[PDB]
Amino acid sequence: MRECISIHVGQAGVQIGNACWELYCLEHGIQPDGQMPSDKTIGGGDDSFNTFFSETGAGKHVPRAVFVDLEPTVIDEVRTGTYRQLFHPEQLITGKEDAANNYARGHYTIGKEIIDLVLDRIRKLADQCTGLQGFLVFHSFGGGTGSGFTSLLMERLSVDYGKKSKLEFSIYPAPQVSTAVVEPYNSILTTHTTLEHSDCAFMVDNEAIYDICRRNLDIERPTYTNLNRLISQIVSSITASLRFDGALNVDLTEFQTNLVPYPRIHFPLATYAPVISAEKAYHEQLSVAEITNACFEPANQMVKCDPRHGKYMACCLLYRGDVVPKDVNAAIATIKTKRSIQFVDWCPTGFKVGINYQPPTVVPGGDLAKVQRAVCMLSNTTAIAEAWARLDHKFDLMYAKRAFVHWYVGEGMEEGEFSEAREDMAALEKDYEEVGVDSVEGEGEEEGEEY
Amino acid sequence: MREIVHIQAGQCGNQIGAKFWEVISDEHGIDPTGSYHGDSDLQLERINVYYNEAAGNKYVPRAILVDLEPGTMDSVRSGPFGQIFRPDNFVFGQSGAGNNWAKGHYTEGAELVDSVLDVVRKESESCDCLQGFQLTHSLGGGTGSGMGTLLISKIREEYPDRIMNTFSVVPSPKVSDTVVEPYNATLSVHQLVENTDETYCIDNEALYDICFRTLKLTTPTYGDLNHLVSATMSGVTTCLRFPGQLNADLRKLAVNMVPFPRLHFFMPGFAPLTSRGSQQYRALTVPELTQQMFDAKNMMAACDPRHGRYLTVAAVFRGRMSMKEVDEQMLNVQNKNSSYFVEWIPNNVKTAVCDIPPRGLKMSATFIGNSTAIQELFKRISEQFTAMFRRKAFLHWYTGEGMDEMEFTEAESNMNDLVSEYQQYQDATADEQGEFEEEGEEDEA
Amino acid sequence: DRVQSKIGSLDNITHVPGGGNKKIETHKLTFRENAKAKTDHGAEIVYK
Ligand SMILES: Nc1nc2c(ncn2[C@@H]2O[C@H](COP(=O)(O)OP(=O)(O)OP(=O)(O)O)[C@@H](O)[C@H]2O)c(=O)[nH]1
Ligand SMILES: Nc1nc2c(ncn2[C@@H]2O[C@H](COP(=O)(O)OP(=O)(O)O)[C@@H](O)[C@H]2O)c(=O)[nH]1
Ligand SMILES: [Mg+2]
Repeated sequence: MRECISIHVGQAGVQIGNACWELYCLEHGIQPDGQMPSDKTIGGGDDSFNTFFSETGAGKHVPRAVFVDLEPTVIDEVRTGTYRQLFHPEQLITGKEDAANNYARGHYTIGKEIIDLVLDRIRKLADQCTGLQGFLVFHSFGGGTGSGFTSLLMERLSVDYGKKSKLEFSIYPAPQVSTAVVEPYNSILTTHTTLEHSDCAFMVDNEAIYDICRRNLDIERPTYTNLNRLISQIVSSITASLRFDGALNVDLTEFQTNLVPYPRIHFPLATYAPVISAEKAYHEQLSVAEITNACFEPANQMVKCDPRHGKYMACCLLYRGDVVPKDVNAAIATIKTKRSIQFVDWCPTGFKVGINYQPPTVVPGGDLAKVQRAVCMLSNTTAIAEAWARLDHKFDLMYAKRAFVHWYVGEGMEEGEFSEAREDMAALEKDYEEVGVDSVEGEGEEEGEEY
Repeated sequence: MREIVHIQAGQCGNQIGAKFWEVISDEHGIDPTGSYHGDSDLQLERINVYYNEAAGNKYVPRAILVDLEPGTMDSVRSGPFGQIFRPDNFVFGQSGAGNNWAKGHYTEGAELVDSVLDVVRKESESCDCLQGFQLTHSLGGGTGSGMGTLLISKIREEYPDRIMNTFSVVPSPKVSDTVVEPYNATLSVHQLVENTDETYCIDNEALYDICFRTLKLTTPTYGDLNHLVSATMSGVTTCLRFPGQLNADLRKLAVNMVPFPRLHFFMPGFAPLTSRGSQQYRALTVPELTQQMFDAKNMMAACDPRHGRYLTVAAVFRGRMSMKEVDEQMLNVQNKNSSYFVEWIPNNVKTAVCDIPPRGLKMSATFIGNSTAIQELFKRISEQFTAMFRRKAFLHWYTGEGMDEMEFTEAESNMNDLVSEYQQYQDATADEQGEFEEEGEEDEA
Repeated sequence: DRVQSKIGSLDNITHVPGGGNKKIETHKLTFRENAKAKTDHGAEIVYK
């Protein structure tokens, strides 16, 4: 009766789609072949799966999801894979050659060729829905398709669907790690495009999560397969309301009203607690308040910028499992009390709150263990201006030499657009800086007797 | 014969809706099938107040349910008592509200208010005499907030000479549940001050004190909170449904409790409230009610009314009470708190006393006060507004619905006027005679 | 062009004094006259 569309773009995106849908079947009791475990009727009514899967056939549940990369490998490994009977083959879309870490290939000379093919299958999945809520879109900034084909797709999505929300869900590039040299150019050339077209973006970071995997989770040798399974436990908790009833409910069109004080500042960071082995949960009790304070510790944040380095503007709490609303109100009030947990000096009502009755299930035999209660959190903060400044500095150092430029400009893209993308991010640095000002409107600042 | 319409709107509004419809139905021995089974003949007597008759001993409530999504109402329809309701009266969107009050008042609630007024025309014309509408909504919310404002904007002129009784959960005194709370609330009151006859202010943070202090709960749910405001709603409307020794209905309550046409913001309170243990370690009497009924920490607004002055009070008792023992405790309060009432309104209390107590109680009282203290809420709401509006933050989601950036300031100007009205009456002096200069004159030396 | 923020938080700085609105009581102006003289002399008076 209301519905969501998911989109997986580039090898990050696809591999998270191959992690998230796995969880989504268990979270609904669906099987790896889109069946319920049984033919014969049990229980009565919902079947709360309508917002995620179209029901077909003898009660075969088809996930509401389109997949794109311009290499076929990554989608051929789903087409031949474990979940080969869950996904629909029209919705598994492949290219002939990857954008090869080049935005101009991603966005133009290769990416142009299947944009209408992708959009028509998106049309066909929208015409399948009873009430479209909008789009959740998955990529990285590193990728040439994760940048090029995402940005192209969100331009097209605004033609076809106008005001309908478009929420981004993205592997934000790390502060000292990279897997690629040209990552800072693909990182800007997408952002320059999607700020004027998407409604939010919720960041998460490889190196941050690597740190948490080792420090907290006790995982010495973490994989991407842990990474994306921790990332699926994020977006399961951002979509718990759209899957279950709960004491407080938060729709896909809520989060933008809450988290976005001006359309330029639409880039929160996503955090989740607790993240530990079972072996550590036997020396803990994990109260509501405990886990809510754990979502603020700098060592627990899943974007690596330190939240001491700026000021909160906006927050959303997203609880699951054994949580009651008083316990939360007191967790929030005592974090609010801490003016070390500092908010921008204009923000009064900093928090939004969701509460689901249903706990997260985990995948069997794997690295993630059960808890009695859990919290995701989404927070917009001035402290991330150090990582945007990292994406400044990394662009500026190579672009002063015009290094790697000939790959993008050899796809016919222009030096003019390249410079405007950097200029839009020089405006973005002043956008973060102004929200950082304590609403100054004269020649100094003022105070009472004591703070 | 005398009748009420119920409306529920927004998540909180449909949760206090689903619990009020448990409370009142069980108080009538209405079964969850919608079958009448009341264990007194006096339950069937005024059943038309809250219900309409159907085929074969079935009844449906005169309750109308609104949303911009299916999701909350699905849990009504599946949850307990869900089957008393007429499924025609379920009026819900497939759109969301986004915590955007403009998305309700101007655009996507505007795409459905005509389907709500549809059910108001069907049900309100079951009534011999409609006395009023009873509306459970949000104020700081986006759903309930955004739906009641446009709805009253139409019910207040189809039915201009009926009453309009609102229960509104308000923004919290120390936290937020939603980011945009200051905006939704300031813009809702700008409509509702002009058009409501009664608004209770209901505060979770006040309720959560009670759950810690009087009820002594460890994991207090929303359900627990919802049983106390539905017990409030049942309580204030007890004399509408049963005999009493001192009757009153919504019209009798408003004329004693609203002294000027904007000063209809009320705090409730409820008595008794103890824990499941501590009940046994005090007595229960008229003074034991009163001991808790006036007591500022037990108000369901955390205003600590000893900051301000009561204009007017209403006390609505249930169970066999003795008139001299009630009348004299209402006055004992007034003398021994004489510094906490308005000057130019004496005899401050409207006392109503009804026969039939709650289910699982022998006595209770519902407390309704009017004190200029209530400025505490709306002041934070104004300060948390201009904090946001001095920079025009969040505005682009409201202009994205057509809302003019000027009506934010018409509301701020209205909030300055309204808040200043509590201050112009707080400790305001009376008209009496002045000073006279006089001294002795020489007669002898 | 050296670049600035694309946002502009200063705009409500155009808003007018104020500050606040009213107060106005519902029918009378008691003690606004601030306790100056209102009579002349005084004590014994006349007779013809
Ligand atoms: N967490 C995570 N990141 C991944 C995964 N696969 C790749 N990445 C990230 O994706 C970014 C690079 O993108 P690519 O892997 O080249 O994918 P692509 O978008 O298809 O690239 P093209 O060749 O341009 O199409 C880097 O930040 C990688 O760390 C994955 O499975 N999980
Ligand atoms: N008393 C109580 N408060 C609730 C309940 N559900 C939501 N709330 C509170 O109601 C206020 C309005 O929120 P909500 O009802 O979600 O807003 P809306 O649905 O957009 O109008 C917030 O303070 C919530 O925490 C409930 O069942 N009982
Ligand atoms: Mg690729």
